[PDB]
Amino acid sequence: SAPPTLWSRVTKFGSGWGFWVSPTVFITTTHVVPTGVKEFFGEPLSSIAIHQAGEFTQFRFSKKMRPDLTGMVLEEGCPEGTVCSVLIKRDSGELLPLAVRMGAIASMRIQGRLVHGQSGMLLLGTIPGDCGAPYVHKRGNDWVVCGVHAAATKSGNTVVCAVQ
Amino acid sequence: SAPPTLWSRVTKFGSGWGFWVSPTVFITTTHVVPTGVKEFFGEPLSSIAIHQAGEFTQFRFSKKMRPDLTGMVLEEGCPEGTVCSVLIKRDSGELLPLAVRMGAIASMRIQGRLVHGQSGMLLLGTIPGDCGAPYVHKRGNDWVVCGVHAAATKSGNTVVCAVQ
Ligand SMILES: CCOC(=O)CC[C@H](C[C@@H]1CCNC1=O)NC(=O)[C@@H](CC(=O)[C@@H](NC(=O)c1cc(C)on1)C(C)C)Cc1ccc(F)cc1
Ligand SMILES: CCOC(=O)CC[C@H](C[C@@H]1CCNC1=O)NC(=O)[C@@H](CC(=O)[C@@H](NC(=O)c1cc(C)on1)C(C)C)Cc1ccc(F)cc1
Repeated sequence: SAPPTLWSRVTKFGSGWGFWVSPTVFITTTHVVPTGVKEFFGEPLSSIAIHQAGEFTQFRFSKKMRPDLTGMVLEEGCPEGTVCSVLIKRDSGELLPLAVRMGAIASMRIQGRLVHGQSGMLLLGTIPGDCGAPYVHKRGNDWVVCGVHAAATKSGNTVVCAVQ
Repeated sequence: SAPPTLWSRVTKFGSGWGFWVSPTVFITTTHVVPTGVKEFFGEPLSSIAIHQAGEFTQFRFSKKMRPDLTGMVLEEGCPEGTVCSVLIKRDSGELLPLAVRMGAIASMRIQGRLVHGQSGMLLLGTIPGDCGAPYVHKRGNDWVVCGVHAAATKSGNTVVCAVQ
């Protein structure tokens, strides 16, 4: 089970969620980012370092936004067969950790866009507001984040996280 | 260390917090409850059974609001000497559990009103926005909630939870 502090990194953002990797680094999927705004979390966009590609968006703020957190390891996906937890927060406050057996890392075309992602099989599914939720796993003594929720098939049995 | 599901019961409400004891029962303190609203969590006030006893307020909703939750043990305070955790969330999303060594249950005047509460000694103090946070402890294998945060002395050393 993921520690409470790890869940506390999952933050409402735009039309979904994002995740604090460190006091200054926030990750989410590109579709949930709000547009037509001049600030994120009260910080002007010109003050934020941004890397956005393949449906993965990373922000690095110029001040400590979550000084309570330790910077954790972000990896580009995980080994095939890893069982990740998708840390889904629902608007009720429910915490819904979904177990996913991860498959291949690949570039895919989803609704006409290039996603650099990893597919996995859900072990009762994700919904539109869940985009941005982190995929995490425990390696030895440390938690690792390796993607953010981006898509699922119509049946709902398969999910895709964007990776960086 | 409280599990994530226990933290997920801590819910922003009014000027502070409240706590889901069960899918239908929500507790908070009287001073946190907002006036001039027509709804709580989308439910009209007239559809909720609201019980106020001194500084303790409980809502019983007529629909399942948190059907993910099991109903837990709500006790009228705890044994003297128990070290509780007060499950405080701060505005950033930071989790700030505070340890409190509990003292006596009593009827005490706080700002002119006789409150049924349990005092304790904090072991980085509490702030106005923390009212309604739950006082919890683990008894054997089960977590127990025994009050909600209501007050603190000017010095900050003594806290009071309202009990029912
Ligand atoms: C701002 C709008 O976007 C959002 O709402 C983000 C939240 C939802 C979450 C989905 C929503 C439902 N269940 C879920 O888990 N995501 C999407 O809708 C994505 C599309 C799908 O999930 C589709 N899946 C595939 O095409 C698909 C193909 C494969 C493989 O896996 N999924 C449909 C389920 C809509 C949006 C998207 C489009 C192009 C991309 F580059 C990347 C993403
Ligand atoms: C609208 C106000 O609502 C709120 O903000 C609720 C949150 C704060 C949290 C305090 C705020 C600061 N640090 C804290 O932890 N609570 C209070 O302010 C309470 C008053 C006190 O804390 C006072 N304490 C005592 O009198 C007192 C006596 C003993 C014993 O312990 N505390 C003062 C700290 C203001 C409000 C109250 C009044 C009459 C009652 F029936 C019962 C409660």
